[PDB]
Amino acid sequence: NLWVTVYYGVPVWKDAETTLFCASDAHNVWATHCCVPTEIHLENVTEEFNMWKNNMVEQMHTDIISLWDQSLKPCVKLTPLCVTLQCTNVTNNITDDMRGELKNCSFNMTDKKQKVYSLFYRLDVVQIKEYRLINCNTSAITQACPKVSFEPIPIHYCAPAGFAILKCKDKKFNGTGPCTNVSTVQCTHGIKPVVSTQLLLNGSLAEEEVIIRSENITNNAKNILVQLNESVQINCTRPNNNTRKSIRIGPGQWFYATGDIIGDIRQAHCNVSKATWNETLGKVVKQLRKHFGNNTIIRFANSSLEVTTHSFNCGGEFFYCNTSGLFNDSITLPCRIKQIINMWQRIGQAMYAPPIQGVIRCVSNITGLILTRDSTTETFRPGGGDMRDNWRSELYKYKVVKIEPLGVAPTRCKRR
Amino acid sequence: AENLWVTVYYGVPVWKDAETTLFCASDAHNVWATHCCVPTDPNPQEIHLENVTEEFNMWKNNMVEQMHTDIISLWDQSLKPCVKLTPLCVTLQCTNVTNNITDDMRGELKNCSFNMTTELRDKKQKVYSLFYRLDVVQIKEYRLINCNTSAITQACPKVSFEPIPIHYCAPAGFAILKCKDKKFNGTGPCTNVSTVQCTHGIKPVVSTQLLLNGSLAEEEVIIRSENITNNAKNILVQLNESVQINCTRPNNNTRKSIRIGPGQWFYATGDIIGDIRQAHCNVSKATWNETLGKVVKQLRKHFGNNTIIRFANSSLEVTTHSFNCGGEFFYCNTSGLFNSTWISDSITLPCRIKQIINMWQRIGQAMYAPPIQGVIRCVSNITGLILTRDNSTTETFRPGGMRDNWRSELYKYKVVKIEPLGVAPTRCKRR
Amino acid sequence: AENLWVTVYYGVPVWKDAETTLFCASDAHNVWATHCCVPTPQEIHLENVTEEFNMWKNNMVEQMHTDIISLWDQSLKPCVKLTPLCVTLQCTNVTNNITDDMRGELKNCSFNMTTELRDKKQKVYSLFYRLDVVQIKEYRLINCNTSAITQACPKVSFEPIPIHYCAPAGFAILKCKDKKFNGTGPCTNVSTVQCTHGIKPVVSTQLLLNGSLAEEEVIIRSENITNNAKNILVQLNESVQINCTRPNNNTRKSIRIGPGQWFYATGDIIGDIRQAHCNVSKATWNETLGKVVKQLRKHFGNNTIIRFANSSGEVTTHSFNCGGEFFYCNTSGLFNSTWIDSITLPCRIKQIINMWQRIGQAMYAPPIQGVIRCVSNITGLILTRDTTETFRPGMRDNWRSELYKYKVVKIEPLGVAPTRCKR
Amino acid sequence: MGAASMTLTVQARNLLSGWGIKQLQARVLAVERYLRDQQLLGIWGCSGKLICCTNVPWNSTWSNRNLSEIWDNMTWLQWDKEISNYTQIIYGLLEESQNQQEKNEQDLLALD
Amino acid sequence: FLGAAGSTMGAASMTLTVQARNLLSGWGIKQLQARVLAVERYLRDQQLLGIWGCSGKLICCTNVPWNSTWSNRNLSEIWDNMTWLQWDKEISNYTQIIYGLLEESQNQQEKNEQDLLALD
Amino acid sequence: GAVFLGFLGAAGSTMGAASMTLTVQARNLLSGWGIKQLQARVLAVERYLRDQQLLGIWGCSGKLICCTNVPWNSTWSNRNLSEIWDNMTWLQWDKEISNYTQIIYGLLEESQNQQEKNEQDLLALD
Ligand SMILES: *[C@@H]1O[C@H](CO)[C@@H](O[C@@H]2O[C@H](CO)[C@@H](O[C@@H]3O[C@H](CO)[C@@H](O)[C@H](O)[C@@H]3O)[C@H](O)[C@H]2NC(C)=O)[C@H](O)[C@H]1NC(C)=O
Ligand SMILES: *[C@@H]1O[C@H](CO)[C@@H](O[C@@H]2O[C@H](CO)[C@@H](O[C@@H]3O[C@H](CO)[C@@H](O)[C@H](O)[C@@H]3O)[C@H](O)[C@H]2NC(C)=O)[C@H](O)[C@H]1NC(C)=O
Ligand SMILES: *[C@@H]1O[C@H](CO)[C@@H](O[C@@H]2O[C@H](CO)[C@@H](O[C@@H]3O[C@H](CO)[C@@H](O)[C@H](O)[C@@H]3O)[C@H](O)[C@H]2NC(C)=O)[C@H](O)[C@H]1NC(C)=O
Ligand SMILES: *[C@@H]1O[C@H](CO)[C@@H](O)[C@H](O)[C@H]1NC(C)=O
Ligand SMILES: *[C@@H]1O[C@H](CO)[C@@H](O)[C@H](O)[C@H]1NC(C)=O
Ligand SMILES: *[C@@H]1O[C@H](CO)[C@@H](O)[C@H](O)[C@H]1NC(C)=O
Ligand SMILES: *[C@@H]1O[C@H](CO)[C@@H](O)[C@H](O)[C@H]1NC(C)=O
Ligand SMILES: *[C@@H]1O[C@H](CO)[C@@H](O)[C@H](O)[C@H]1NC(C)=O
Ligand SMILES: *[C@@H]1O[C@H](CO)[C@@H](O)[C@H](O)[C@H]1NC(C)=O
Ligand SMILES: *[C@@H]1O[C@H](CO)[C@@H](O)[C@H](O)[C@H]1NC(C)=O
Ligand SMILES: *[C@@H]1O[C@H](CO)[C@@H](O)[C@H](O)[C@H]1NC(C)=O
Ligand SMILES: *[C@@H]1O[C@H](CO)[C@@H](O)[C@H](O)[C@H]1NC(C)=O
Ligand SMILES: *[C@@H]1O[C@H](CO)[C@@H](O)[C@H](O)[C@H]1NC(C)=O
Ligand SMILES: *[C@@H]1O[C@H](CO)[C@@H](O)[C@H](O)[C@H]1NC(C)=O
Ligand SMILES: *[C@@H]1O[C@H](CO)[C@@H](O)[C@H](O)[C@H]1NC(C)=O
Ligand SMILES: *[C@@H]1O[C@H](CO)[C@@H](O)[C@H](O)[C@H]1NC(C)=O
Ligand SMILES: *[C@@H]1O[C@H](CO)[C@@H](O)[C@H](O)[C@H]1NC(C)=O
Ligand SMILES: *[C@@H]1O[C@H](CO)[C@@H](O)[C@H](O)[C@H]1NC(C)=O
Ligand SMILES: *[C@@H]1O[C@H](CO)[C@@H](O)[C@H](O)[C@H]1NC(C)=O
Ligand SMILES: *[C@@H]1O[C@H](CO)[C@@H](O)[C@H](O)[C@H]1NC(C)=O
Ligand SMILES: *[C@@H]1O[C@H](CO)[C@@H](O)[C@H](O)[C@H]1NC(C)=O
Ligand SMILES: *[C@@H]1O[C@H](CO)[C@@H](O)[C@H](O)[C@H]1NC(C)=O
Ligand SMILES: *[C@@H]1O[C@H](CO)[C@@H](O)[C@H](O)[C@H]1NC(C)=O
Ligand SMILES: *[C@@H]1O[C@H](CO)[C@@H](O)[C@H](O)[C@H]1NC(C)=O
Repeated sequence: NLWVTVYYGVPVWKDAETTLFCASDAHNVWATHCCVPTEIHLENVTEEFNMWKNNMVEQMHTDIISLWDQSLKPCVKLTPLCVTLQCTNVTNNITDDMRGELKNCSFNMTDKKQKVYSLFYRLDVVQIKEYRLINCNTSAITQACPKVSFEPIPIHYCAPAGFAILKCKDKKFNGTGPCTNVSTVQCTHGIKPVVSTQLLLNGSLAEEEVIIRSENITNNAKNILVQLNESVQINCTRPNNNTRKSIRIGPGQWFYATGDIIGDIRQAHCNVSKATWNETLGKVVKQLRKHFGNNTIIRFANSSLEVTTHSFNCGGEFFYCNTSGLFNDSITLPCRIKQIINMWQRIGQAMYAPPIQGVIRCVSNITGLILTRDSTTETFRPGGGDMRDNWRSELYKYKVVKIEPLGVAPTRCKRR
Repeated sequence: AENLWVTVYYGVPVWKDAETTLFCASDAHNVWATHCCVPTDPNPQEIHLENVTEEFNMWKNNMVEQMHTDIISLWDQSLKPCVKLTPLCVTLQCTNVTNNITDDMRGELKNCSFNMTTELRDKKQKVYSLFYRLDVVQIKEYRLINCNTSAITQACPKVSFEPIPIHYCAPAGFAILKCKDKKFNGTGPCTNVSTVQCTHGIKPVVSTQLLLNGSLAEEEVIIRSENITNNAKNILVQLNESVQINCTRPNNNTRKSIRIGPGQWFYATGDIIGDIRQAHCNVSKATWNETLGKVVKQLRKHFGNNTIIRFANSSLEVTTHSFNCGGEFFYCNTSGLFNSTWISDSITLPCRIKQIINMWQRIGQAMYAPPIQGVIRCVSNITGLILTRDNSTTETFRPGGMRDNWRSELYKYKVVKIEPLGVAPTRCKRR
Repeated sequence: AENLWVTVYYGVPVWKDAETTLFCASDAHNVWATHCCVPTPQEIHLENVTEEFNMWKNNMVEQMHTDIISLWDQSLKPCVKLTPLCVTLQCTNVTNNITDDMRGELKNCSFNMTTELRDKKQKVYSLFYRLDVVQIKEYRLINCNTSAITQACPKVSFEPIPIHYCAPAGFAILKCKDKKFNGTGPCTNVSTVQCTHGIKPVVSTQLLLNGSLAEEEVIIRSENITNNAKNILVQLNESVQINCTRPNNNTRKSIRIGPGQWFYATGDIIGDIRQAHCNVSKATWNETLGKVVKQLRKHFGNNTIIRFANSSGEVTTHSFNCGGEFFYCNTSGLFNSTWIDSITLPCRIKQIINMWQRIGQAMYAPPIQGVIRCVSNITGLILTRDTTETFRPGMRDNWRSELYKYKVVKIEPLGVAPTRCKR
Repeated sequence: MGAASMTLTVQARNLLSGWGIKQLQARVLAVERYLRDQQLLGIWGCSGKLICCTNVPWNSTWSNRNLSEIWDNMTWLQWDKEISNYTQIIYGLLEESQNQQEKNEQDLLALD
Repeated sequence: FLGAAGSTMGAASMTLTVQARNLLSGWGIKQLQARVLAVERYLRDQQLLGIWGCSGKLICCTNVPWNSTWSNRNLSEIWDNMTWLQWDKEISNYTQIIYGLLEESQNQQEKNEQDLLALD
Repeated sequence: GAVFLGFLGAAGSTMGAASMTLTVQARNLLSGWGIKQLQARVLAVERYLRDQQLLGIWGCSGKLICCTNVPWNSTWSNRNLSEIWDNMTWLQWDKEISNYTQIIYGLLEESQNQQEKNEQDLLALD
């Protein structure tokens, strides 16, 4: 009675993991990488999403690390820096705690043996007045090329032909389960690859309420990602006007040293308005209690270097800050500046970040938090590390599927 | 059947000989384990070609050449991101190790001291280590055998060089024809041919003179050579029974880890916990004697039933039996295995150890094999021999032999290219 | 007029100008032979096709330029780095029967070099040209501290074997067969080819050696004839044969400098020491300029006095390589007088070569063993300009002079047209 | 599934559109997947068609739902899941039928 | 090969096959990319023909009419004293209008054929 | 591994039987550091497409078996159908007439060009 009819162009898909490519709108590592320049509602589609099993996250993690190594690889290696270093403290017009924060060091570089001097931050140098540069003894330290910019630009991930990205439009999607408002895109919204710990900067805000997401809200071994529906503005400054000192290393090889500070020396810091923070934290707890129980009063606590302090790259210089006081007109967080950076969670090669001349100021939006758990009232602390959570906070609404446009069904016809 | 027309057929089961690129596949930290990234079943299915006779030739088999290239390339790749020992290219001060040493070994081990770099470029350290005699030469100052030729790279201690079976698989559009003839001499027509996607799984075992852990003949001893009357060619002998051989390095060694730079480590021989005894290998007498007699019988088949067959020794890497046991390199004597004339409980082979290894007859590269702790023992299956030949009715054969190790496993395979289009006459024409 | 329908045709002979990557091929230890492994002569005339050809806007040249720089840089990657040679040299004059024209030309320099095995040094010496070192008897190498110097591997040949550029599938190379075509514009004698048929990648300044000849007339080409900011490329219709020599029987002194590395020094010179000059026939040169001027006048006037002048203040000389050695010949004896048996030119030699226009990434050219001669053809000139007018002698242009006739186009086989059929 | 199939071209077209090795892998794969589907249609006698009838009967074993319901208040996603264990079977049957049909056509064409 | 490029359409339309077979036959990454690109370009054109009722044809006639606003010429004017190069320039525009029309016609034609087949 | 079954099973069989296993051979085409593998994959595609293009040029697109309008020449082979079919294997056939394949392919293309034109002229009202 019925016969097999073959149909091509059938609108059917399956979960899949593939390689996505980068695109952008218009020296910056992502600008030289993302050479590709750069929605449809599905009326009755109910798809299952799971942000913690999403391989798009892994793709960013891998691509970002590879891009960084690719960019830092062809730069001068600071071989002659692993020498006995001699140091004394900086005592010139220092505002009280930066006492003991800055050191004045000298060494013999490759007759040669040229004696040079430079300034270092305390966190960069370890004693054996005899010192060594931190971690140069366990791994090579290379200098980042000063012409390379790591400023985050929006990155769009785009599907290869034959694949599509499904997006969840549910205003309150909590990271897992079915979503009844599904649309298809070819490219994701732009995501800025901002790297930070504890507080997530310059992301996308929730549209209606605070959304608290985790793999298991009752498992204290997992991080809780909190997406705010309003941003909090944070203003971070490095108040000291420093200069840079160019030191010849070899045959066209140059080292960039921190030079002397011009004018007075003042402590680095970040500040947030009190009212904004107070209401923001209030929004979080109102909703946090929906998972933990009522009859509770607001209470937080501070952290247990990159995990216990806030970390971000400020104006191109690595900047760390003390978040205590946010979790316990404006609040000021003291901050520290560090060179010799072990990125992510590696304990291998470190990068030397050259200094930036002049006073550095940056203003950014706090869009979310990473919290962990310590009746027993509220006992939450800032958490962080790994940096995959930083992308889960943006990619949670996207899924990649494979299109397989060929199938069969019974029909009334017969081939003659 | 007149006024016949051309008809074109696509998917015609024909092929032509061809060379191509093969894939690395395997079953289910190691050089080949991370290369064969394509899973495949052991014992892959075969499609028998019921009425096909095909011409095979073990020599001029490009599969062998491709394997040779792949093994070398992988070796070099896995060795590349490792610690260079250039800082070790210094003058050594050495004395003899004679604390608890048995005889036939005095002079084999030396206690050498030197001035090595440290984490800082302005610091130096005095360190010492033990070395084997074969790798240390006179300028009591000594030099390593390297520096005079090339640089040496330390093998990464974290990666295994142990062989695992690897399978070679055809790319789409190609097929591998396997010869199932029980007994063919490597060339000529084969009347039992099957098609496979992948080879049976070859362990890339590297050795000289004696072929270890290969595939045995299912019946009789098979002797194969490109040209049997040409003394310039080698003879590959495939046995139908394994001869079991026990190889060992009985000394209990320690490893002294020396930091030489910023995350750069050198692994030195430290010291010996027990006494010092010679490395060796053991072959059963009855098995060897009978095994050799089987070879002799098959040689008479080609050289005369009234002739005399002699086994003599070889004329370091191609003179001794080289192998890698437990991850350490051995150079064992074969004298006594080839010590007989054939007319009408066990043997012990003394072994020497080198730590500095060059491979595949290359001079410009060298590898430092870090020592391994403990005591080494392995047992291998001798599956075949590489033999050579010197008016006279008496003929002398000797151990010998690079690619022979793989040619002896790939003899059953040929790669062909599928040619799916063809035409033929028939009675069908277009309207 | 009525009842017409769209039909489509596939395999339609149309094309568009296009930029693609061409591949190299060659005819049978050479640097290009290793790269251009593909072996390789079809030509199809297009009877009624007129096409626009160009120069200076032609990307085939840019591809060739890039390939050459790349091949050289790649070739030197695995070769010995002469890093431990920024030492003070103790240099005295070489006085062994040195002729009058080169009394200060050679130095005898001794120094402390690192040996293999790290612990020892050796005292070695080598000869240098006066253009290789800097006096501060206290001498240092020129520019070894702005860049490490890489020694070229002595086994690699840089002989300019003809290179064939061939189109990739979907593309074709069109050729202009107009014998008098003045570089750019429409050409009415056009043919399609698969490959360029072999261009010798000869590197030189002022004079273009071993290139193509014009068949009937000397052709003068420039992007802008009227400007003074463009080079004039002159293609001769007859070659001028030029001899070159380096008559000094130097030997190669091999110095081990490390654990498997060798440096090749200039050793003692056997015999008397003389210049390394080049020879051009007088009549050929005098006639060659007369031919150029007669054609040059077409743009300047027949009552205009034309004068040839010497070099303006590597480029003020004629640079070329011969026998593997680098020559810097004085062309002041050429390009003289006004228009309205042989000449011998002196040449200098250098071992540290900054190729093309770069500051660092310098190369050390090991000396060749023995004595050489080379005979080359002058096939074209590069000239520039400052009542009456003057002309003076003056890298992409070396290839624009060979690839002016080629264009790459992309084939687009699908067309649409009206007719009277449907279903 | 009727409305869903009003056009089979918008999703059929542009499936061939637009270190660095991974970009090549993405491109090579897109081509291979495209060709594999075209290869299968060719061997089933559906080259150049989006919708084609065949000579393979539909088995109640595969599905026992009527044409109504299957083709109306349902979509392709659950349809594909319901018969996902029979695709190998159906494809094999289509291959055998096409081969026999071409032989039969060759003989009829030769006879007249 | 392209010898017919200067010939007029209708003459230059003969032996289209010579220009078709030569589209596929006659560090190293650039050459690998070149091979991939040639394949992709080939397939993009074949898919475009394939989605129309032009699969496997060199000359394909279909049901899309000229509206006489595109060519603006009669057939004597088009198929004589005119090369394919000139024609491509004359109607370089409107290209995608035609392609869209060819697709719509083909989808409608296929649907109609399947119902006629079934309803018999 | 379901697809790789019967592949070349008919290779030693006569042409008469082997002609019925064309699908089996066809379905095993395509299908199936990392620096040589893309060349292997690209080549498989290129070879596949060259065969498909050629069938398209000859007007045999979409078929495993296509009849042409070209007569067979006794000079290529003077055998009768009963000696070629139901007797020879395809390999034996391929070892013969291998000198005339280019001739046949060339003339098949010419025939199709005539047919493409004739259809355009006869599809017209006439
Ligand atoms: C969050 O987003 C804001 C706004 O896009 C980021 O602020 C911007 O940061 C860049 C990099 O430091 C500033 O660029 C620099 O500006 C100075 C101006 O004197 C110029 O001399 C430098 O060459 C460079 O172009 C940019 O001006 C600044 N934008 C604003 C409005 O102040 C912020 O950095 C982001 N936060 C994080 C953690 O990524
Ligand atoms: C020929 O094949 C035999 C096996 O049939 C190989 O002998 C085996 O080699 C492996 C790999 O080195 C040995 O494994 C080791 O065992 C120790 C514990 O005893 C463990 O600590 C090591 O990490 C490793 O897993 C295995 O014990 C050994 N078998 C015997 C009987 O000794 C032989 O090596 C092959 N021949 C050649 C030349 O490769
Ligand atoms: C213009 O073309 C001529 C040849 O027509 C070039 O001269 C030739 O250059 C090659 C390579 O330098 C010389 O070959 C070498 O000869 C020595 C002899 O001992 C041998 O040892 C080398 O292995 C190699 O074979 C060739 O002899 C020489 N020909 C002549 C007549 O001298 C000339 O260099 C080209 N001009 C330019 C600027 O490229
Ligand atoms: C620098 O300050 C530290 C305390 O911060 C002290 O221990 C050290 O001795 C001081 N060094 C000098 C040279 O004054
Ligand atoms: C440089 O070397 C000299 C060697 O005598 C030493 O006295 C001096 O302290 C060194 N200087 C530094 C800053 O390391
Ligand atoms: C999202 O889902 C809710 C479910 O109640 C629905 O009311 C809303 O209209 C949907 N919005 C969109 C954009 O589909
Ligand atoms: C969630 O966490 C609680 C913590 O006690 C554990 O008992 C429960 O099994 C977890 N559930 C899942 C699905 O992981
Ligand atoms: C807050 O930060 C700003 C920098 O934008 C600084 O000028 C201001 O003084 C800080 N607030 C206080 C109380 O110091
Ligand atoms: C940050 O700076 C802006 C002006 O750029 C100012 O309006 C805002 O109040 C500052 N925020 C804080 C926390 O001081
Ligand atoms: C958290 O606050 C307590 C307050 O006494 C302090 O002692 C502790 O060091 C702080 N921890 C961190 C990581 O800032
Ligand atoms: C939080 O820190 C501030 C710092 O000034 C302190 O005054 C306040 O009492 C602390 N609150 C709690 C709950 O610990
Ligand atoms: C090996 O071949 C000989 C031939 O004489 C036979 O006697 C012996 O049994 C065979 N051994 C095996 C394991 O088949
Ligand atoms: C080889 O070792 C095994 C270990 O079980 C032993 O049984 C066998 O007898 C040994 N053979 C020789 C020749 O030592
Ligand atoms: C070891 O081999 C050499 C030849 O290389 C031979 O002279 C010597 O006698 C052998 N050792 C024994 C125990 O025979
Ligand atoms: C080489 O070194 C010695 C000291 O070891 C010194 O006396 C001699 O002058 C040096 N010679 C040169 C050419 O540098
Ligand atoms: C670099 O070398 C030149 C000689 O070529 C010398 O005059 C100059 O002083 C040197 N400069 C440095 C920084 O060593
Ligand atoms: C150079 O060419 C431009 C056109 O590209 C022309 O306008 C200009 O006048 C030319 N220069 C001279 C000196 O004529
Ligand atoms: C140039 O001519 C002179 C004439 O005496 C001759 O000695 C010299 O060798 C010639 N040089 C060349 C390069 O031919
Ligand atoms: C150049 O060398 C050739 C060698 O045959 C010679 O005949 C010719 O006369 C020389 N030319 C000059 C100007 O010396
Ligand atoms: C060329 O020869 C003519 C002969 O009359 C002479 O007048 C003219 O000055 C010469 N020019 C050059 C450049 O030698
Ligand atoms: C070239 O020769 C002329 C002849 O007068 C001379 O004046 C000039 O200085 C020479 N060139 C160089 C670089 O010495
Ligand atoms: C396919 O077979 C599995 C066997 O476990 C069964 O669970 C599944 O439901 C079957 N699917 C269909 C569509 O029948
Ligand atoms: C070129 O045009 C002329 C015009 O008379 C014509 O005779 C000739 O056949 C044309 N050639 C081609 C290749 O079409
Ligand atoms: C093999 O040859 C015999 C000869 O009688 C034939 O009957 C048989 O069918 C052939 N085998 C195959 C698979 O066709």
